Amino acid sequence: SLIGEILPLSHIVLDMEVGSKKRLFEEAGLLLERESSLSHADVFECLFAREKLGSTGLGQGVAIPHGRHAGVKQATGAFIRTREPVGFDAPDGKPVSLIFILLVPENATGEHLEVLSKLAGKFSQKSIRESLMTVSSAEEVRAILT
Repeated sequence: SLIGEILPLSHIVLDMEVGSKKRLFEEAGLLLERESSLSHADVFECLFAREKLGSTGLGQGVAIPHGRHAGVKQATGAFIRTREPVGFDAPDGKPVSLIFILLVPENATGEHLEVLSKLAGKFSQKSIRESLMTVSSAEEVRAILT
């Protein structure tokens, strides 16, 4: 529901050429920059402070990098489809091509676990991951993710 107001078409990338996970994270800071009240450097540190604890990869080419910060007052996200898979240090050893990033304010945690939990559910389905890997438009991506 709120996933829709959090993922506009302007926050979706369909064919990003990226070589490293570090690179992927830098590009994310840029996408979520300022519209989150934070500089891309701060958005980056926030996502990496968490990735530090361990890979946010869910297994099977999917991942959900995320972070919280007192400066964020409204949840915001983005979706990335890589041209080539990226070594994500995932739980099953396979690289990732589908990345959903989420930046949340530091307040309504419980509600956030909901968004993450629901998303993971969608990603656990083979046919959903297969669609996200073939659809041509960003609108199709949104339709599937919602």
